[PDB]
Amino acid sequence: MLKQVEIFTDGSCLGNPGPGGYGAILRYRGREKTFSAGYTRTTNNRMELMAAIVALEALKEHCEVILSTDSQYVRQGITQWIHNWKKRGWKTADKKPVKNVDLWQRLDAALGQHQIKWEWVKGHAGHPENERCHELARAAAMNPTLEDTGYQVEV
Repeated sequence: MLKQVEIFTDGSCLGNPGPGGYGAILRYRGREKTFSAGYTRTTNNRMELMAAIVALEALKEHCEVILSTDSQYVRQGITQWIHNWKKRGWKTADKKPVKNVDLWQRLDAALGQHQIKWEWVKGHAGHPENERCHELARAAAMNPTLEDTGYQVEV
């Protein structure tokens, strides 16, 4: 409903696993809000997911969202993976929980509350806002404050 929320996201992690951070910009109404935070031990995939999640959760009103992100990971999950996962109860073929299910479920939840349009960005030139989320992410990764609880060498 809500006029037209514009969301930008990016995540960055210094090792696999390693320190990581996310950067998200929300242009909700004439305003702009910035979200950023760093984790001591996580992965790039997790930070790319977290980014979309934090931004979407900030919205308490059913909105018309335009989310811009360059993650192939988020792209594959939204365009191909998720409906097939739900159907299989979120398990791969060998009956194990899909990797990062904790995060995919959290994203799926927020996904249902809005009219989302996904803009798959190629890569930074011409996209200043994603360049900035990347700076924010890189920066948070340099000063991790939180722990990535759902992270697991296991699954």
